Amino acid sequence: LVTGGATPELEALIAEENALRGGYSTPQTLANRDRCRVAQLALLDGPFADLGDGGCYGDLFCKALKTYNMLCFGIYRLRDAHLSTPSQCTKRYVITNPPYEFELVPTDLIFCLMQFD
Amino acid sequence: SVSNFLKAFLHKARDDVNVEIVFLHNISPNLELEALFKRHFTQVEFYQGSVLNPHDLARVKIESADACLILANKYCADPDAEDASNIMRVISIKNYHPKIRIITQMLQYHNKAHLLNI
Amino acid sequence: GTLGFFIASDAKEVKRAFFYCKKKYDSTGMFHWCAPKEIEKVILTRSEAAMTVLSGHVVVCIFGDVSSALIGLRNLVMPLRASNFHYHELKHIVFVGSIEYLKREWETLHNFPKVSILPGTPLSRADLRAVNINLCDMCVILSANQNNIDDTSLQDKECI
Amino acid sequence: ILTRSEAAMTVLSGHVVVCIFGDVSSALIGLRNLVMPLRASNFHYHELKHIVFVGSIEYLKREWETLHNFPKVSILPGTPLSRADLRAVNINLCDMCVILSANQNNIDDTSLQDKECI
Repeated sequence: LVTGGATPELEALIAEENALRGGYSTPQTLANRDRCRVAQLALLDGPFADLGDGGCYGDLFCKALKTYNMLCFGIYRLRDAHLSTPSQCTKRYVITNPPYEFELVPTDLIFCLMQFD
Repeated sequence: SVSNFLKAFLHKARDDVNVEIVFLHNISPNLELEALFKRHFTQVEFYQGSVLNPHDLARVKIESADACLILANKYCADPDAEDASNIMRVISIKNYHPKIRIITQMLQYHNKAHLLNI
Repeated sequence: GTLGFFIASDAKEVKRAFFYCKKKYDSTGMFHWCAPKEIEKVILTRSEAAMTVLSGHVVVCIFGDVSSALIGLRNLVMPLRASNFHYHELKHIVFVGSIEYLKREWETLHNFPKVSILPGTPLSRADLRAVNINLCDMCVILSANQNNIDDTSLQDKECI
Repeated sequence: ILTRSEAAMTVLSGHVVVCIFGDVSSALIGLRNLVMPLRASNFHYHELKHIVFVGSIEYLKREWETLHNFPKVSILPGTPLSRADLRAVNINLCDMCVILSANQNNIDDTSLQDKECI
């Protein structure tokens, strides 16, 4: 998840060569290029903007998976969006696997696993 | 350093401002330093601890202290190291209590801007 | 095929599955690759570094010297240079720090694309302005003297 | 002296490879009295084996200063702990592989002794 793919062939090549070396491009190489990626998307703007103020996160991941299979494993919430007084504190905190019952605020960043690319 | 500071601060020909003096360090002092402490036993005493730890600051009562004096190791390799150490001490003291005046020694010039960053 | 990797408060919800069944790339092409560069080719002076516009990039501030342990900067940039990221999506990497430490580390980094080196301490704000620190996606503060330093007070001064 | 590609192109069967761990600082082993018994006059020139020194190039240079008067000798820079170097020199197609450590008396700890050789 972190180093970006632990395929045996890769670790074998690293072990034998003791380093990494350049190589030509083949359809086999292009078959090693379609890994799933990880990113962060904004809930304020995007195709899911209408779902921005839809409290149930269950709804969020249900329609995400139905539309394009975007694995949403966590949310990134403003630390002052839980209150009512508008403040300039930009600091955000992470919530891991929110429940479906969990409420939602449009000012959110979603943790996304983009599909095979 | 403590001998020079005690001699300069505890000036006999100076009108008694009636100020307490408290120390704080993690290394045990010398016996003659304690002798000078008990000579001016009315206004001088010593303690053990680390200025970085908030609990140690709470022991010496920084929220009630008039000022915090920071001496420097002028005889120290890499002036930048002890300059950054003094800056970090200032950071800890200000974070524990933000309404206390601090007077600190310094070895280079850009570290003054570093201090201004607080 | 592989086990279903399950996230839950406890393994009971996890066991519910059984209980309630009812030359652009490298040799292997796994990461992007480039021809072996030269350090003097990638060293940027402050003027041209300011000239080179950077937006949505990564700035890695490194504290170190000639006598310091070697953090594996390579495996830091390896996930960044993953092949599934397109060439335009490759976030620019700018290592700002001492020239000696980066020189001792350049031998493992000449085979990577879009990587720049800025000699100069991170503590200087002029260098940060030159690399457009306000336009970077992430600034990573790293210290190579985490082990030579032993005193608690002397630890983490540069990072803070 | 050979490189990875140059060594790979050359064929080496029934030869001798000596993997040496050393640098400029390491003391001189004295490999001349190692190659000399193999270069005996009672061996026909075709029977003479090929000696390939795999290791750092400065140590092998200061040894070649005396080794240069022996036939069938080749050099190969690089760490003996690399699979590529051993495959290039045909480690399978060798009569002997000799592991040697130049830094044998400059380290006091027992665990650090004989690490690279093992």
